[PDB]
Amino acid sequence: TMRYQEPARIPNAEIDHVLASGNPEAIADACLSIAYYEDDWEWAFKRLKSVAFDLNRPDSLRSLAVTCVGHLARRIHDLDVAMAEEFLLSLGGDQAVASAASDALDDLRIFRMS
Amino acid sequence: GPSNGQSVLENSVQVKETSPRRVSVDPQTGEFVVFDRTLGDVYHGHVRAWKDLTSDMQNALVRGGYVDR
Repeated sequence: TMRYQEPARIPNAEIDHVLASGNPEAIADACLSIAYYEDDWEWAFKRLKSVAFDLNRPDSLRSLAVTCVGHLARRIHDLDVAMAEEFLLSLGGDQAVASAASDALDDLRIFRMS
Repeated sequence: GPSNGQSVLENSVQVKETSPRRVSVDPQTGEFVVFDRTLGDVYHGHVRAWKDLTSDMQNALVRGGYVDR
């Protein structure tokens, strides 16, 4: 059966360590803590992108990071829209993340361009 | 987040077979809820207003037998 988990808040100061050393569940938690609770677009977008672009991370994590970029876009009024869009569009051609890119783009277009 | 996460997730529907993104409606509180995969069968979710759902989301809701209009 599917399991609901509402993201835990990981303190800002611990995030980069978790992203360097952490196992997959730790990393997902960090991505989601960023997605749901951090307000600094630039600080957060930078970190999500490094996960999304990292070829040594499993597709599950890369895809989640994109979905998380979708969440930031939904939540944060002062995002750089053009940067968010170029990012999501630059992924449309590679399959590991394409599907989440499309849904993150849905999030961008609704909350920030409509 | 949503009030009734677990049961609202169980009675949810996948929007498109190309994406694990699902959607449901809380029978109790009446809110519309979007769910995304975390890892494996684990999911997280957020509340949305009717006009913030896409055509696909709304189609898959009404047609699922979840909302009148």
